[PDB]
Amino acid sequence: GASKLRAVLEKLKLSRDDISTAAGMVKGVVDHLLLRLKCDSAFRGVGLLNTGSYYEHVKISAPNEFDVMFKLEVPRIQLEEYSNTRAYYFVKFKRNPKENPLSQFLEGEILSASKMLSKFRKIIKEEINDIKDTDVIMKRKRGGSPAVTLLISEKISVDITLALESKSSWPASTQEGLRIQNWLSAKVRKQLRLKPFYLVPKHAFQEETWRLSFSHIEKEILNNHGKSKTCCENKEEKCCRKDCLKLMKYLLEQLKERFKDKKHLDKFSSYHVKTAFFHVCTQNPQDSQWDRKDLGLCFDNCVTYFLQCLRTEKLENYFIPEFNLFSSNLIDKRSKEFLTKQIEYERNNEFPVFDE
Ligand SMILES: O=C(O)Cc1csc(Nc2ccc(F)cc2)n1
Ligand SMILES: O=C(O)Cc1csc(Nc2ccc(F)cc2)n1
Ligand SMILES: [Zn+2]
Repeated sequence: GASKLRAVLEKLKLSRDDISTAAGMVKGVVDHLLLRLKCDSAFRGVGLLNTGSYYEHVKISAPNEFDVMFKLEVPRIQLEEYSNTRAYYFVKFKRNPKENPLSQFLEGEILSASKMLSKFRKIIKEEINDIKDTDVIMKRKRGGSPAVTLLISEKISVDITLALESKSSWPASTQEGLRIQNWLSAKVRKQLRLKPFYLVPKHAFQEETWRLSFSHIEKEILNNHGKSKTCCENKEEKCCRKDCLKLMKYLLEQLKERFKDKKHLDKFSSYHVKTAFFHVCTQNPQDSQWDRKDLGLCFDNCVTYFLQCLRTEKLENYFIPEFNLFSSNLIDKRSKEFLTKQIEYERNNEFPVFDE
């Protein structure tokens, strides 16, 4: 029963001190990079974005892998959507009132992600080989985001993403997103959409496009997650929302590990499970629908909705509802069918993947 789930959560806590030590290694190298980056013309306004739920600027994505986002204030943003994709954009600047720090990165009117990315890499790689006395090595993956993957003395991998910050109103494609009004309130949705949004270098084939990112809002709604403002602040108001997301992420990690002989699940990520989880929070807005005592039922709610998304081949980005993370363009039909069969078996047999 749910004792099996509570036992899984207890076992995960046993790794708590290890990944808090590794993150202490990440925080030291990232801070070292930020000081170098700020000395550069284009990057003087570079900073650490708040994306982690346990360490302020260091996000845990999976065992021993960390995500970090470097934000750069960029005024006078002008967005042009790339070919109805809803999430990808060309970046232009509001017509010249003197020249911007990023002038070096233009191609005609468009801000070149590859130009900007190349200088980001160079400055960081300088601080990998200028201080070759430290155990860090740098891999470069395909997509522009993550831009740089540092390996710290091996076993500790950290992805570093550059993110443009825009303080402008969110783009039209987000107008019907962030459907939190019945859960976190209209007042909160208004406040959240007054915050900046972010753009990361990413291509859709390849162009000089940027993709929207809302990692800071995601962190804020996960940490301040109750209909009650005092959810999880006292013994009378303990919900299981965070634990359900933890278990869903762990479920997917464990299945991918077991299906490593063929790797049919490599296109699925913790972002898919987190997005599905936010939809289930919208579906079940009351804290009484997440009572600690109901961990088993609540996890079943989360899994059942994830299964529905797989079977219908539809998982809307929580901020951009017309952006389908499960479209056949992104994940082929056979992979979604394959994951459906495995999750369906696990749900129908009380999750034996969690057995000891
Ligand atoms: O048996 C209980 O304690 C109550 C209950 C109701 S539904 C449910 N689901 C459930 C899901 C996964 C699991 F590994 C174990 C249980 N648990
Ligand atoms: O969101 C992340 O940082 C990681 C991740 C994994 S899959 C994915 N797709 C995605 C697509 C459009 C979008 F606007 C936001 C996200 N993003
Ligand atoms: Zn809570």
